[PDB]
Amino acid sequence: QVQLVQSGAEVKKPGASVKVSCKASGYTFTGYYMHWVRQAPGQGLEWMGWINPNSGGTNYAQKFQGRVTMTRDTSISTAYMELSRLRSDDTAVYYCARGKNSDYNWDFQHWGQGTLVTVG
Amino acid sequence: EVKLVESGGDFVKPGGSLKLSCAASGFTFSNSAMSWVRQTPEKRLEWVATINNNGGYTHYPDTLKDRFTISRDNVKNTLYLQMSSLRSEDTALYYCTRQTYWYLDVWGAGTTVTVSS
Amino acid sequence: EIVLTQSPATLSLSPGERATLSCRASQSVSSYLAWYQQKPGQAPRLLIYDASNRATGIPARFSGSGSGTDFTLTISSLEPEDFAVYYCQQYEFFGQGTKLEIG
Amino acid sequence: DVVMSQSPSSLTVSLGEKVTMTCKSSQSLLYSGNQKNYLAWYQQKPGQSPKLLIYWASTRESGVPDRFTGSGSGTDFTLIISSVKAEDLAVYYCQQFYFYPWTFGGGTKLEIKGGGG
Repeated sequence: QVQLVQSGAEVKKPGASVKVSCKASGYTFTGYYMHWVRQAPGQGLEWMGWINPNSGGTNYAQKFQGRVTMTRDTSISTAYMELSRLRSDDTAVYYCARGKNSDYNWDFQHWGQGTLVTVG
Repeated sequence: EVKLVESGGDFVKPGGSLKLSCAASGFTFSNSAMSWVRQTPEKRLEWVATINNNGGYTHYPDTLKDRFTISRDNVKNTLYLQMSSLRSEDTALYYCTRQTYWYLDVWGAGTTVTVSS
Repeated sequence: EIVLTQSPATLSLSPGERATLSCRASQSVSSYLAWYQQKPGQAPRLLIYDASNRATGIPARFSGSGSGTDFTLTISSLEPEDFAVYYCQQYEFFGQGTKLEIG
Repeated sequence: DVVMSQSPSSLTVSLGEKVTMTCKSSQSLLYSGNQKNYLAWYQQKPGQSPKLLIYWASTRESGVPDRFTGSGSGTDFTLIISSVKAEDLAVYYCQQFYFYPWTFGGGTKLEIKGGGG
């Protein structure tokens, strides 16, 4: 029932910026945090940050502070992740994830199909 | 209506053993984690053990790891604390506590374990 | 940082065997240990939450347990569909994962 | 282990006075991922077991009057009773529940002239 649909693949040159979208349906968008997790080809999961769509507040992993921007457009139940100054090791699939329940949003039960970003 | 009632405390000799019991009521016992906290005669509080809703996870301080064992029975709605090789430092009032996340929002009256010659 | 060390990095077993996957935390912190199953080409799927609770639709042959900083995922009676990579998680921290291949 | 230092050890005040007690942890209790301080305050009245007063450093448990206020972040935390009533006579323990083993402070003995009803 809960569905997270993301934008299509992206190809970027080193130094550019990419912005991935994540449209939510099947629940109250403002009720749950939205996390972003990326995965380089053949590598493990890497947490990036979350956004509170009810308040707009954000939180980013220190790795990406100052280089990642997370926003939300509640009117269309869509979350966005913009990553700047792209370099080769930023090549990865970028997922948006919602928590199993509002009590503990780190149990990522719902995932988007992922968005591949290839840098350089 | 939310309630915890410990039992099993008793006077014991050094090196003895005990198994404390805690009867839980007033809430869905099988959905919350539980811990044991003891209060020494000097009134110091010391967390002793934790167990999750399923019993699949447990943890203790390293000093009590080898002598204490927490367990639960989600059919009888009971929490247990097995104690062995008791020492004089184990003398205390042992509280049965319910965990919401990782703070203790429900405490029982406790039961007394006294270890001495 | 909570460094989650998963061993083995890869594992190959035959159907009907048992897989024992380890995940050890460098620090003991209050959190809910989660396990994820990521099949090839798919996004991760929540497998275990709170160390030993099976997520929705996960059969009983998947068993998780934990003791302090040591966690274990046991997959009994392996099946071809169990071909996947398995990650553990505490808050933002993920292990490097165990690539479990099945013939 | 994380050490929790409370101050003062004890004090005696009269009804209506302001009481300020501090709790200092040897390590920060603030996790960056959720921006929550894993600090709790427990109130133990005479002859009673400890009871959850404040958790997440500043959130009052159900039924706790706004008279009580928890504040602070990281290592230095504070509990204030704007105007003590007789029923506030108790020992106030702080607890960090982020790093295992969970550790409590020594407590603050709060006495009030005229008893605690």
